[PDB]
Amino acid sequence: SLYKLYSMQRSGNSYKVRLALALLDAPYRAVEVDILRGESRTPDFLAKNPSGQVPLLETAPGRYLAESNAILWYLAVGTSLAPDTRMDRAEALQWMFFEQHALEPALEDWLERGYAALQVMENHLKTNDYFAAGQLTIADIALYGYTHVADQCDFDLSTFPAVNAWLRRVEQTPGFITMDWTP
Amino acid sequence: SLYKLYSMQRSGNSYKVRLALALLDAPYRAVEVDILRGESRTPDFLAKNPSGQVPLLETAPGRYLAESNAILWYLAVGTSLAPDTRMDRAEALQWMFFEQHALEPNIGSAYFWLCLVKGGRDLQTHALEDWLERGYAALQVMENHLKTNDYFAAGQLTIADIALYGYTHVADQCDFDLSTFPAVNAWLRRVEQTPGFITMDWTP
Repeated sequence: SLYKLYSMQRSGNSYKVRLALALLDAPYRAVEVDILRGESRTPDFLAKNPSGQVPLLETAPGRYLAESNAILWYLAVGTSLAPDTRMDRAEALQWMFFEQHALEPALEDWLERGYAALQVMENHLKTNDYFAAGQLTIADIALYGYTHVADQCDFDLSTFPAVNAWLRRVEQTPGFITMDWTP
Repeated sequence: SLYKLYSMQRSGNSYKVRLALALLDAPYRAVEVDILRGESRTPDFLAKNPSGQVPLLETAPGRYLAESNAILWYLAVGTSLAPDTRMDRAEALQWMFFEQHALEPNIGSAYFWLCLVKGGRDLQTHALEDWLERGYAALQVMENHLKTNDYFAAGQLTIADIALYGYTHVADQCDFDLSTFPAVNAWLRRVEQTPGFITMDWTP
């Protein structure tokens, strides 16, 4: 369309972006990138993103945006997934930055750190239905990405009922797609 | 004055926000919070941020914004540290999100443990060579970019530079050797020569 998204199916960060696109009903051309093989290591891919990371959003002819949270912000500007005021927007960024150091993956520290992140999320959701601005934003979608993978990959979340009720809210949003959905 | 910042003097995250406030010439009132003496974990503090996070920016009375990089964004909207186009703004955030998963966890932990926590090297001997390994891979992403760019986003000084500056500037003090990264080092000096620049030891 314009948007070409370089994406990997079973990647939390890539799913975030596909989920936002679906909730936005934004048309895009999708390009599957096989890491756990070689495809994000190639010179041609490194020509687009030096860090060799997926997802990657081609925003202009040969102009690319990396970092899923940044891509989410980009795609949400002026839409229903960005809140209205400067403070509410910052509040969404706050939870997105949190997700980026607290949930995004020395294996103990990450599992322990994620569990404590889960408690922080739980505590907030006790009194709030959504992470920021009292509505669904890109902050809920960012956080959904990996909390979902945990959910969908056997992790015991039974002690986090507020998180579980929030996950259901997201899934019940019109346009929601699961991580193994394809067009 | 306009804002209240809860800040730790020797914290790199806190210093990011102080640097932005100096560069913006923004009037504010500092409240010192010492992480190392458990001071963010008291009832009174947990009341404003339930996660013990410093820095914290009070906007409204009893409304606190956490996360140094979200604070930076908030302070910069409508300022010369914010770029113009939608794409340039998103690139600034791109680099700040990069700082969040690539610098903070490696160069920042290195800084915290090796420079800030008394006898902390011995506490983290297992973590070190990853911090180094992963921090150098980040500095390289930065070097490679700074080859054809003077600033991280939009061709100008933005909050992305300030965010990256926070830990980048203390790396050589914490077991990184920056001699192999001239573009990085030229960038640090460029940031330091911005009018209104303050160092991490400058007091409000």
